[PDB]
Amino acid sequence: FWTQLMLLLWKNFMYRRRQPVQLLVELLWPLFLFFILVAVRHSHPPLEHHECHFPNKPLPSAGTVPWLQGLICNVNNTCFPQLTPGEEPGRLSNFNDSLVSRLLADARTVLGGASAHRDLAQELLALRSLVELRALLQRPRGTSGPLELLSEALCSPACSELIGALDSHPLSRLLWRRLKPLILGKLLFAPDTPFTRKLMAQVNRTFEELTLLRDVREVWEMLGPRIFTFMNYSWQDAHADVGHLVGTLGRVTECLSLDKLEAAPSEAALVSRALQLLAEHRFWAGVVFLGPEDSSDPTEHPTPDLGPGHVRIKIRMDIDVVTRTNKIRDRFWDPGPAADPLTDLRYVWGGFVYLQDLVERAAVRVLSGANPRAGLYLQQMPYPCYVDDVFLRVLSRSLPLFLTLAWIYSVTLTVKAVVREKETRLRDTMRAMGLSRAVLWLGWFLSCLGPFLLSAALLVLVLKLGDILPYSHPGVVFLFLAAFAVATVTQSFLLSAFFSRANLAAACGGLAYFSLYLPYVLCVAWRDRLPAGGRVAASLLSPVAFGFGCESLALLEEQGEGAQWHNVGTRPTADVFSLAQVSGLLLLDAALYGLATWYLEAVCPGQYGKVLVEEAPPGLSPGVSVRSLEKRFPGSPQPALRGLSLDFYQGHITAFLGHNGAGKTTTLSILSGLFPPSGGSAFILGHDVRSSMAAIRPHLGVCPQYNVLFDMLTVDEHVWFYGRLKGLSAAVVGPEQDRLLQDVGLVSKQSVQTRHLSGGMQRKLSVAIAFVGGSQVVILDEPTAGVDPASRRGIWELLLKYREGRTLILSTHHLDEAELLGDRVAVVAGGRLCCCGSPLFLRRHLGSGYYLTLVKAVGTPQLLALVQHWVPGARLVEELPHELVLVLPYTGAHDGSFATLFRELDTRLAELRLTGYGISDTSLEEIFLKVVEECAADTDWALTRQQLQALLLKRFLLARRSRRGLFAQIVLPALFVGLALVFSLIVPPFGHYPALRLSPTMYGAQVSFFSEDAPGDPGRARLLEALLQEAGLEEPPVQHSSHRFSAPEVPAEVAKVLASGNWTPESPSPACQCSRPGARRLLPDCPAAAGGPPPPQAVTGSGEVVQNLTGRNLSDFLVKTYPRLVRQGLKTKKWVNEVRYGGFSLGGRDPGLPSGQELGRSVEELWALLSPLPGGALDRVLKNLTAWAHSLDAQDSLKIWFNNKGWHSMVAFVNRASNAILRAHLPPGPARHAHSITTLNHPLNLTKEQLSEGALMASSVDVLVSICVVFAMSFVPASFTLVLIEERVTRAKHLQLMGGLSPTLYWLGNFLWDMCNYLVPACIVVLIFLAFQQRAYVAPANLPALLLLLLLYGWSITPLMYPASFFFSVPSTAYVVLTCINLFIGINGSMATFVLELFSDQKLQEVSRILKQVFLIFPHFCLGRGLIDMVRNQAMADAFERLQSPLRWEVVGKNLLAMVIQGPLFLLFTLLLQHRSQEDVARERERVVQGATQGDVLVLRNLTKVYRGQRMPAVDRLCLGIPPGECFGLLGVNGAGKTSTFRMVTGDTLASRGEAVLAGHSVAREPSAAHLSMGYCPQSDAIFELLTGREHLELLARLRGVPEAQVAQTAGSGLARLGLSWYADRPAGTYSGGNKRKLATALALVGDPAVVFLDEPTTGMDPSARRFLWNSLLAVVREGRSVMLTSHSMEECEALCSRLAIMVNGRFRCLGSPQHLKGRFAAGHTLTLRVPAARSQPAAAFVAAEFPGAELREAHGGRLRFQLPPGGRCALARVFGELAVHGAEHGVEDFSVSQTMLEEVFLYFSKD
Ligand SMILES: *[C@@H]1O[C@H](CO)[C@@H](O[C@@H]2O[C@H](CO)[C@@H](O[C@@H]3O[C@H](CO)[C@@H](O)[C@H](O[C@@H]4O[C@H](CO)[C@@H](O)[C@H](O)[C@@H]4O)[C@@H]3O)[C@H](O)[C@H]2NC(C)=O)[C@H](O)[C@H]1NC(C)=O
Ligand SMILES: *[C@@H]1O[C@H](CO)[C@@H](O[C@@H]2O[C@H](CO)[C@@H](O[C@@H]3O[C@H](CO)[C@@H](O)[C@H](O)[C@@H]3O)[C@H](O)[C@H]2NC(C)=O)[C@H](O)[C@H]1NC(C)=O
Ligand SMILES: *[C@@H]1O[C@H](CO)[C@@H](O[C@@H]2O[C@H](CO)[C@@H](O[C@@H]3O[C@H](CO)[C@@H](O)[C@H](O)[C@@H]3O)[C@H](O)[C@H]2NC(C)=O)[C@H](O)[C@H]1NC(C)=O
Ligand SMILES: Nc1ncnc2c1ncn2[C@@H]1O[C@H](COP(=O)(O)OP(=O)(O)OP(O)(O)=S)[C@@H](O)[C@H]1O
Ligand SMILES: Nc1ncnc2c1ncn2[C@@H]1O[C@H](COP(=O)(O)OP(=O)(O)OP(O)(O)=S)[C@@H](O)[C@H]1O
Ligand SMILES: *[C@@H]1O[C@H](CO)[C@@H](O)[C@H](O)[C@H]1NC(C)=O
Ligand SMILES: *[C@@H]1O[C@H](CO)[C@@H](O)[C@H](O)[C@H]1NC(C)=O
Ligand SMILES: *[C@@H]1O[C@H](CO)[C@@H](O)[C@H](O)[C@H]1NC(C)=O
Repeated sequence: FWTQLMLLLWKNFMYRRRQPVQLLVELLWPLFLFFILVAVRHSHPPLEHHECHFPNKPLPSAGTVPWLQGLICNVNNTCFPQLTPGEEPGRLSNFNDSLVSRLLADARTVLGGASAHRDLAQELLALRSLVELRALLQRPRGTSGPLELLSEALCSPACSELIGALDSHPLSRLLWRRLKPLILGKLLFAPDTPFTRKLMAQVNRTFEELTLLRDVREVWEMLGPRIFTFMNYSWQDAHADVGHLVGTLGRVTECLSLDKLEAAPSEAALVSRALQLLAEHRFWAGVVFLGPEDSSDPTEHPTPDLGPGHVRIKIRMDIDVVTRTNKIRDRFWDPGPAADPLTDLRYVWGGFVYLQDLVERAAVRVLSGANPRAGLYLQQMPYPCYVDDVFLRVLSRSLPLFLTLAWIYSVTLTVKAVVREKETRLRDTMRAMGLSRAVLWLGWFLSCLGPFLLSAALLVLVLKLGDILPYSHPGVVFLFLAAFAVATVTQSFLLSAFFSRANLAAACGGLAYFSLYLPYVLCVAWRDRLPAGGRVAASLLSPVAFGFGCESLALLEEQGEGAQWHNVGTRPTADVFSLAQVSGLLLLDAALYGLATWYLEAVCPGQYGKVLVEEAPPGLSPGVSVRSLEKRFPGSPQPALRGLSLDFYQGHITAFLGHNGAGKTTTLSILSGLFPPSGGSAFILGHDVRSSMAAIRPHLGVCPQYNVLFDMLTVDEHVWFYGRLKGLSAAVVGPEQDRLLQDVGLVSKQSVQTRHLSGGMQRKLSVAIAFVGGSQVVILDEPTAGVDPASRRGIWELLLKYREGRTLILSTHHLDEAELLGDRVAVVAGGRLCCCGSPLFLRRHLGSGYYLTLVKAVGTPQLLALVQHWVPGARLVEELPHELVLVLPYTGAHDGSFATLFRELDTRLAELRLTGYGISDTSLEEIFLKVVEECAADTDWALTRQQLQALLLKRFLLARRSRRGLFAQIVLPALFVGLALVFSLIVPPFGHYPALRLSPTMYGAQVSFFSEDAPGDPGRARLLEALLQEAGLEEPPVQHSSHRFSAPEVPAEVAKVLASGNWTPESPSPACQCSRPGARRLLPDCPAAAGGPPPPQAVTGSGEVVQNLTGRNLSDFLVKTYPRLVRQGLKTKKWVNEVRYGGFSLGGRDPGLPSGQELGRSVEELWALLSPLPGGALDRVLKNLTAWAHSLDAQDSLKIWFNNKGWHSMVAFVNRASNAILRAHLPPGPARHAHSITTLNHPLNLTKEQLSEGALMASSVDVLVSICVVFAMSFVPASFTLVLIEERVTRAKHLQLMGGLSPTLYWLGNFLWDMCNYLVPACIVVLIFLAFQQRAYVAPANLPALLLLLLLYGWSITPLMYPASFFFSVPSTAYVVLTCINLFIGINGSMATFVLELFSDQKLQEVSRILKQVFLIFPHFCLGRGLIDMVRNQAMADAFERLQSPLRWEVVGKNLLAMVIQGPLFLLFTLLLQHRSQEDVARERERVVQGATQGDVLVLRNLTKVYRGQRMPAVDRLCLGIPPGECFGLLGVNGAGKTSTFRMVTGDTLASRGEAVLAGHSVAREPSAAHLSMGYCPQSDAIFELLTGREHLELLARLRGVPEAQVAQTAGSGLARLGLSWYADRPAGTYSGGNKRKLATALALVGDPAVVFLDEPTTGMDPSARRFLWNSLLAVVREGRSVMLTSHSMEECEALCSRLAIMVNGRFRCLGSPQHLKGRFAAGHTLTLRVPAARSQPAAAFVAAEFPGAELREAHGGRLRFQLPPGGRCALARVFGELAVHGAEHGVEDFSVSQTMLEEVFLYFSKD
């Protein structure tokens, strides 16, 4: 058991040792992909980012100075790792050290002190703020722009000049980019009803209040000169500085739109005016005050409540500035704060929130009827520290793909090797020698699995070294890769168990290896949709399981601890498989694959997809015995093998004799261990083979018919393997090897150590191998099945050298080989034992005896009396004239009695007029036919015009016969797209911008804040209560108090930690969380169970959670608690639903001075004094100053926290806050439900310049239809090339070439035909498009472009694939391959270009236009993308002007021109490819050389052919002279060179040396003239299957030139000459064997060629048809036309052909007429002697002495034949008595004489 496994492993390794290239490829190819992956990883390393806090952004409702401070200071949005002052619950303003704030505070306290007084100089002098202001005023420029000075202070042609000055600094250029649209904008409102007029007046009041500096200016200019004239460092500097500041402020006010507010009557006019302003770049925003009572709201409810009181608003702006409003959350989650002002924070610089706040404030002021106050601020939540790395998701989604791409190659090699050893049956013989399937399959396991576990280790090493998977231990990953390798090996064997062909299985198994990877890709995208349980079901496929384990590997890799011994059995997340449980599924799937193979091998088993007896030897010992053995196949009800009672004896070479199909191979195989005997017994050597099992194998050796040799194994290795397996010991295998080696004499050939280098001789080695075990019994099967006659001598000699002591049973089909070797013969026919006996005993048991024929140049009774005188018995069977056959009596035949007859005949020969007597022995050929037949009975330009017409006719008749094939290949693709048009009538979603109802409820269930700070005010209570009302909570405020505690319990384990620390809520309460430790990386931050430890009170309303976080550290709480909400949804990482989005905090501390009443009192006192103006401008200014002083208090404020990862979070909560304020200021009752505000978002239409880019988004569904059109139209040309491939595979194409047809005209006819075929689908497609009214297609300008595209695409694509006919030798496979190639090129190119154009965010990828201009050199890409450009061009024109043409040569014109250029060159290429190629014997040999005979039709002259690599000519130095009026004959054994001679003479194959002339026409000089008068009929039956034979005949006649009227009669005569009457109307495909041959012969005969060539005309043909062939050829030769014919039927040549030539090794031997040959050498008699002594000297000595001629013919130990001088003058009677005496003189049992037999001519054939 172990030795068999060792031998199998040694063989499997010996295969691989020989090839040093496939091993290198399989070792290096998998590593290249991972080196590429290592390079990619080295390209993009991860980046680490720390914590950062964001500053505060104030809204205009809070104020104007802080709002400007936020506009300029907070542009950069720089992170601050430390806490910012704005986040503290008390502080609401960040800038405390700002110069402006210091100036304001100092001024307020100075006026307060002055009002208290009425010392002032002392208070004012000690002020740093005044000194700083003076220094800032005294600045000699030094700044790029005034914005720099403004920043330093805080933290019209003149206007254009100021902008140009600002252009100097790019950083300030961004500031002006943010400022210019709002400064110079044109606000608009489509409704102009008086209510909207009131609203816009309220809004305009803000800008009117902003326009109050000019009044202070003019009071300055009218009070300046008064003081200047009154009084005339302090004075001179002060006056100049005040004047300069006033002038600068006035210059700033010069660039003011002032009345930016404008109105429009309608929405359409609104859009038009906005577009015009955008063209002028003067547009900022547009507003629409749509009324709910109008109810004209697209895709939204008309109104929530009936009647007025509800305000619905739409703010439309430029698309480039407002965020796209199609989707809510990003499609790929990112590990970042999502806070970059340029890319994601668009509303801050866009201005949407500013205008929303202004409009909401105006609306609440109008509706409520009161004056609310609420300073709104915007604050960004802080974010933990993280690491940005895109590479880990790349591994999560891409690692399985690279592994499968690396391991496809080994699966291909394994499947090809298994199917190779399966197809050639080299494995099937190993079962007979004893080896069982288990050993072979275990050898396959342990041998194929080798390279997999040598590549897995290298991959693991590369993974660890290349930093792709660091911080992990290689053992755990190896224990997974090895499981995958086992699973894929079993899968490869399962695939190998499907097919029975080598190349097909090798190419197809690699397809099913990849096709099972698709479900993983299809299910990873639908991660949430699939249930948990179905994942295990989908994990049955091995790559799916590998991917599902690889996601867990990557997920554990993120957390800093890769696959390691600590966490092998731990699930990283609730619904991801642990790395351990994946291996179990992989091994279970491998076992399932093994069981599937085990079952599948059982579906088709077994199939390799008269009582006259003599039993009496001198020693009776039945070493082998078969008794009543019978076997029945289920397919045939009659048994395959019937009763076989034949016995065997040791030492006798018993031979089976029977025709093919008699059950000989089955009977031989039953005795061996390959099939079960159905019944009876098969006792061998005394113990049955089934029972004896391996005990009988060492004494039995079997060699079957098919050759059993392993190609790569050397000469000696075969004997080594085949001796070791039988159980032979190690020391003597050397000797048995040497014995068989010299017995065949291959010692020197053992040095080269090759097995596939030597050919033909291998059968000798295969026969010898059967004797390696010294077996007592040997069962050979056809030892001479397919070897040449030159080598059968060695097989005969060895099989007779091993004849003594070893029973040998062989099976031969030839009748000759049943007498030379067989000691007994058993006749089998139809699976039954017809006859048995011995060769000598069989011959004697006939009714007739010994034949003596008497020819005539007197009277039978005189001869009868003379014969009766010498021998009494005389049977007279034949008495016809000219021959007198006498039957000598075998019963009582005597050597002397027959002798005396010839003695008297010679003396009386003259007067008897016999002139020769013929003695004939009873031949064994006819008795075999006699008994079997008896046994069977017992059981029972003018030429061109006719030339083009025929080619079209042949193709036309092809379509008529096959209409189902034409319909599917042509009509079905056209109807494929047609049904799609109706099914694709759904609305196309492409990216259009709908209107989104911006509200907080759209996001969904969430957690919200209602923290309160400084609640000591009755007014704040109303707002706090109102905030809860909108959230859906219980209306009464005391409900929370009624609920009392509404919080979860504190965890017990955290209580000890809290007690350990101080846990003051304000100061840092909890402990720090985990972070990046330097050597490790973490994506999130993992805290303890104590982050803001006590669960804050939570109340649930209507799908919402509200949390009371008052007096608690908010920043630390948010930072600590953030990752816990996210980690629930990090499993899929596609659409992450955060839980907290936004929250409110009611600030109560005011930044400015709380007491502004004293400032107002001081202002009023100043107004009363100082002579107030009667006009009242100064009084107006001071009244507004007092109003500002009252507004300085800012009694209540509010702050809003928002999460930036939610795009529309800001606006929704601003809307919620404004609605809450409106509810709060409205008194309680039903009025609260009546009043509400709704806000929306809808971007404007695309501008023309923006249309030029957005048209790309407009393509939409067009891509889907274009792909279907390309797919449908990519079918037909493969069907076009199908028929051409079929014609080229058969020789019928060469028949057409040999005819009058020229290949170029044939190609042209094919081109016209298949264009005529292709034209119909184009029209069908056009009418289908026109029927359903596609706007892009039905346009009068577009239609000609589409028609030209379709017609030209058909016209040029066809010549691409005609050259592919030569490459592919099979029709069906080429069809699929070329269709897939067309689909590949077209779809891939079109999709790649279309995607590249869409996503041209970076202009570097836009340069692909030159790549497309390269792609115009390819013809199939032109059709695909060309249709895409057609639809868009009309789409733009439908909106560019209504709200140029495809015929012009830029959209599809380039494609058309280039592809028409491509058209003819491929036809030229294939046409060039078609023409790419550029003593009797001695007397006749000299005659041709000396002179040429004009009568000779065919004259060969020194013809020679040399195949490459053979080094010996197939035909060498061949020359012949053939007279015209006779019929020739050529003879030779298979392999002599007949077919090569016919091909060079005919012209199919090039001639290496020499030329032939036909009818005075040289082949090289003018082949076409020679082609006219020749008719060729090879062995191959070159006909068109689909057409009927008659159509073939009319077609060839039309090529021949028969007049059209007589064509039918010519066809009738041509068919009637060779039957075919019943098969005339039947297609050539459905013909029997002989019918095709006779049809081909008739086709060669039709047209009456001058010379007709026939290669093997008769091969298994009925005698009647061959007789018709005789008659036809006799008539032809009567007419005077030469017929060259070659066949192996020797009786045919003698009867008809005038001359016969026999050829060996390409050289003639006789070259004479049959009658000359029959007399020159084939005359005389040959004595046949049987000698058991095996001594040549005793037999040769007496024959040579008695007869002068001592030539030896057919010398063998079994039987010896002799040659003696022919035509002996002495009587033949001399030998008979001489034989009688010399049988005693020298050892000879019996003899026979061969004198002028019918077989004498046959014996002549064999020897020469
Ligand atoms: C609400 O919770 C907040 C959580 O951040 C907390 O913020 C802390 O604010 C204080 C300053 O008021 C800072 O405390 C730091 O504590 C660490 C302890 O590890 C000290 O090392 C650190 O000293 C410096 O820290 C720098 C950056 O960490 C470092 O580069 C220097 O070399 C030096 O070591 C500070 O003293 C810190 O900003 C915040 N961290 C904490 C948790 O202390 C708030 O105090 C809390 N609410 C309030 C307003 O009290
Ligand atoms: C949100 O949480 C705050 C936590 O301060 C709640 O305010 C507190 O509510 C309780 C009644 O449930 C009151 O406590 C009172 O404290 C004073 C001493 O300051 C004591 O003399 C009283 O007998 C009473 O215990 C008070 O309203 C307030 N306590 C404070 C200032 O801490 C608030 O009620 C929660 N939200 C809602 C709407 O329930
Ligand atoms: C800006 O783009 C909008 C996109 O909706 C254009 O509105 C659409 O314009 C078409 C005319 O081109 C109109 O279609 C009408 O639709 C109603 C049903 O809503 C139908 O009953 C009418 O018979 C007509 O087909 C309509 O104004 C509107 N169509 C819609 C809402 O689907 C708008 O014209 C563009 N404006 C400019 C000047 O760019
Ligand atoms: N695969 C098969 N193997 C053996 N016998 C078969 C097979 N298929 C059919 N038969 C039966 O075998 C009989 C026909 O003769 P076979 O036994 O096939 O001849 P054979 O032994 O192949 O002939 P030769 O001349 O020895 S190669 C009929 O009973 C068939 O139904
Ligand atoms: N596949 C092959 N086709 C043609 N010739 C071959 C082939 N293989 C070897 N030969 C050479 O051709 C000669 C043997 O075949 P030929 O005698 O030319 O033809 P043939 O065997 O009589 O042809 P048939 O009757 O069609 S099998 C020797 O020179 C061979 O070496
Ligand atoms: C500075 O201190 C606190 C910080 O918020 C602030 O309330 C106060 O008004 C500031 N002082 C001034 C007026 O600059
Ligand atoms: C809006 O304000 C401007 C001043 O900026 C004023 O000229 C104009 O008349 C106002 N329009 C309305 C509708 O009040
Ligand atoms: C502010 O000025 C406006 C004029 O623009 C005046 O109508 C209004 O009464 C003033 N408001 C107060 C209260 O100062």
